[PDB]
Amino acid sequence: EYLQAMRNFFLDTMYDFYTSIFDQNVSFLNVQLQELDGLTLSYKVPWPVDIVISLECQKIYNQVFLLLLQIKWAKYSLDVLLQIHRMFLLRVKLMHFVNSLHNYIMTRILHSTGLEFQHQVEEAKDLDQLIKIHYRYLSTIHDRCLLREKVSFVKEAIMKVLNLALMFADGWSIEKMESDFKNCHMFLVTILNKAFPHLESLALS
Amino acid sequence: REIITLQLGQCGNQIGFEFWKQLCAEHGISPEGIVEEFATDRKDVFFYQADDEHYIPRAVLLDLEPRVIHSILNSPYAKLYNPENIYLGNNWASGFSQGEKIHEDIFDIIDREADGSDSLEGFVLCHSIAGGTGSGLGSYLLERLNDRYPKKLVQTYSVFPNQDEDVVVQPYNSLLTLKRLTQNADCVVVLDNTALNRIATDRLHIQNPSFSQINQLVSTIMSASTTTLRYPGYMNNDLIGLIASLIPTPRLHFLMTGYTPLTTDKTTVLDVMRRLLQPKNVMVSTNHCYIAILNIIQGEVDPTQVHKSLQRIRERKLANFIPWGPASIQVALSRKSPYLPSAHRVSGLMMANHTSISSLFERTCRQYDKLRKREAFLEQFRKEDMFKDNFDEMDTSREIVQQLIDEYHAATRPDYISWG
Amino acid sequence: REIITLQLGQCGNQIGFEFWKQLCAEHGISPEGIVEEFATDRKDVFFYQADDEHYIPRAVLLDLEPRVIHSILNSPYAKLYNPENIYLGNNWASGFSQGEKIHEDIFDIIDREADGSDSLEGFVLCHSIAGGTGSGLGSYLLERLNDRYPKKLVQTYSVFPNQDEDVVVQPYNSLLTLKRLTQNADCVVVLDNTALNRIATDRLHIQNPSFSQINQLVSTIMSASTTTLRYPGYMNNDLIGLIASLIPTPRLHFLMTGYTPLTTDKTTVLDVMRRLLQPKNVMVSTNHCYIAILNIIQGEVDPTQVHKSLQRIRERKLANFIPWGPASIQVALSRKSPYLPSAHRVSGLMMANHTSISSLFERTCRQYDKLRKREAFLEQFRKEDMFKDNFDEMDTSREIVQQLIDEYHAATRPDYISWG
Repeated sequence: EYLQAMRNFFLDTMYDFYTSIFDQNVSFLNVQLQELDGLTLSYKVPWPVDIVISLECQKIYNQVFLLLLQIKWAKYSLDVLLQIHRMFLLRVKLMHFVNSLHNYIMTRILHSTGLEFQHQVEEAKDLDQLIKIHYRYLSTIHDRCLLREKVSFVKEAIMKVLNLALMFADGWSIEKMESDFKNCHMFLVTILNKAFPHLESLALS
Repeated sequence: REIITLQLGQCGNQIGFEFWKQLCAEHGISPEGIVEEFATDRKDVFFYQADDEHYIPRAVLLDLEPRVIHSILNSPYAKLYNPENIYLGNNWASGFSQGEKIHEDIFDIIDREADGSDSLEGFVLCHSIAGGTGSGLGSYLLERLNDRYPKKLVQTYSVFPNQDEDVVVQPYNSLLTLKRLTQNADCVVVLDNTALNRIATDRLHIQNPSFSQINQLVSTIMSASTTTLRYPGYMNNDLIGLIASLIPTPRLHFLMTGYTPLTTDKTTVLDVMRRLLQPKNVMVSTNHCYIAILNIIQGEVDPTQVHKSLQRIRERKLANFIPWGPASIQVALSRKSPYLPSAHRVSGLMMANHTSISSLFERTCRQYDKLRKREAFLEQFRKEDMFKDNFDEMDTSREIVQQLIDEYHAATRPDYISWG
Repeated sequence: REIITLQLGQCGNQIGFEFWKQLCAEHGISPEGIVEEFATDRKDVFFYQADDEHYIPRAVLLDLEPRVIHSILNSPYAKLYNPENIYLGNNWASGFSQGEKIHEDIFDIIDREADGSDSLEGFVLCHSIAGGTGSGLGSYLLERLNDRYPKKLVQTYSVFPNQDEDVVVQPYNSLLTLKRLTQNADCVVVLDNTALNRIATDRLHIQNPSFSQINQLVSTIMSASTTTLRYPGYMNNDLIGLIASLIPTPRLHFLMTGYTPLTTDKTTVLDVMRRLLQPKNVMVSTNHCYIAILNIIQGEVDPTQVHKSLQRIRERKLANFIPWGPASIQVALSRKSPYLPSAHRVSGLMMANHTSISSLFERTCRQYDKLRKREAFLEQFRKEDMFKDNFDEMDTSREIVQQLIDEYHAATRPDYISWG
């Protein structure tokens, strides 16, 4: 139940938590939770649960929570509407991709491993192997989500394609966005072809 | 986020009452509102947390010359809702003129229900085009929602009048209301009388009581589309983020709605996706192809099958789309509701934008033009005369839907730097 | 690969319906299409993998002035197929003129079924020559398939009108359709009314209801010829590679078809090969010899007997052929179908090109010429006049079949650097 709540706090209430951030005091947002990069926050973990839950645990989840907030940030900024026609193309050239990225982050990483890990810890009968499967879940999400290395040629592309949505949201000139976009898209698909062994599922998108 | 159903039209009030009894059976609640002993999950999308854990549904009942409220009054659903939300013709113009004079108190009703909710994000409409009382009053309500709330959503779950050429006044009303739905509504889920009636004649053995089973079909469709909002998943559970992926083309916001069980009385996700892309399983009626596809699968699902199904669906070229961007078919997962009284919990839904609906729209673009040339079916009603002296609003609606047709055909092209 | 049956003619529609109920009994399927609990093997040669494991048969029904569709309508085989594939005279020329005006929508039907399949390789025809509605419309359909699809196969399982000299208009129609089958079809499996009728009178005690047992015989022949395609073996399971060995002479593509059980109610492969080369077991009606022979044996077979049988068959000179190449008798093995409702699972088939069929063709080459000299049996129909004013198309067909006769007689020679 703590594991379900932990993936509920890092990665309902979170969209309210971010619509506060959309336009600050970060302890106010903690109380709002209790009912593009940067920023840290902590919450206390009780001791008999904190001896089977790691400390490196919190860091690894805080990284992907910031990533999910950036994903929803670009998805919300890129919808700003409810030559004059040209702006429309710079929606869908962008609106799909940060969304297709959302198909790879959610299902392929945060839904397969996240669902199997909760099932794995329920069947453990020993105290050591529950910690070991937790650490091997942390390492395999450290490999699936790229936090390690080659993250100055891959993760910066992921950041800057969300930055393009911010630049379109301000602009609501247009022709100077797609030249950057196709360039970083070509770099991304030439790197993510097989060069961890599951990144080809986004290179076809 | 939280959306409030505005029911209008005779079939609109029927699907509203059917939707509330469907949600009463779906959730673990009494017909007074009290929590049961078999019901934490969220019950805050359509229900206010009232007094004794009374999950009172937030709704607006609008009509003219009341008929169905008597059936509400002698039922236990006058003890579930109505703390005061129930408000008491045959043409678009008569309904427009009748809604003009009482716009103040119906806008006060909208303000009262907006103050009643805790997080207003959109106004969802359970409406029937040319239902009688719904025509005209619904379009004027859409104009009022567009003028007063540009910052909120307008969602329209609606059926559109197609009889395959019955009533000779409904193409004018449907084309005018369609122009109002393009300019004054934010998303339209389109349904048809012939498509639902044909599938009802296929899966059952009826032909005359079409309304009572169309109520069941539309209620199941609406519950399936709001399943991920009512019961917590973790993808795009606000209405804004959910419809954000659903509309690829900003003027073409009419969405296909399929449903893999036509009757709910094993299967893999590959087979129901192959089923679900076929138009025979869709309840919606040359080069036609989608622009962007999304499907939602809820049931006893294995997620690696969602992987392999998406792989094989996009590679075998059954997702048919030639866009001006990269816009594609999308998978989405949902949790099936705990304590459904329904069995066979595997169910699928698709929300996709297809250009083939333009052809159905072209039938309406034929019909009004045909009925403008014969000139015995505009009927020369005086309310239509005081609505517009030149009768150029119908020509404006025809121009808007002609732009819509050209925008569908331009979205088939890899260029949208030019539409007609 | 995958082939789609185009049934045309009265007996053609009869053998099509008989073939589909034969395949329904053969496979473990319901008369709705649902998989059974006694049915991995391949079911993709004639059946699309539709919605609920519904193996829907891919078929085209064509005729004129419908008769048999009523028998389809009051049966459970209007619930197995027909999602919309059923399309609704007495002479070749009337059928040709009737097919000329509606060539567009029947070509649209062919395009729709070609888009329905997943791997188009050939169009198989279940047809009857001079069946009434089949004559003329079938030849025009063959011309359309040759013009529109030169890259795909045209297979014709057909019976040919022989009454041993009944109807006085059928030799003209059969000779014209035979010329169309030479120029516009890729392979012809020839059957005869007298051969099937004589074997039916031999193995049974009937003479008047010939049609209903000819349906059974042709269905068993067609199922035996497609057994290795429907049920996976590992030799030449595409139609192209299977018929590649079957045709030795590129103009002589008429194949003998024998079947060692005449009635299906122990034996070695040597004995059924000695049986199978005899023309009395073949359902097809001077120096005559084969050009190339192939036989397919399916049952409880020992493969070393296939060895010793092939050795003794070719050495004892019962495979009779004088070719201009080395073309020979060929053995082939197949797996008998799991869950046949039929008992006595040992069955044999032969597909060989023999010059003796030329003599039967010569009878038609007599008959038209005889009926051209008496001149009371061309009948002077006006549709024949508007088909061709000079009536030289019949002379062209006679020239083509005369070249066919000379090519059979040149293929008997060790030289095919000269035919007449």
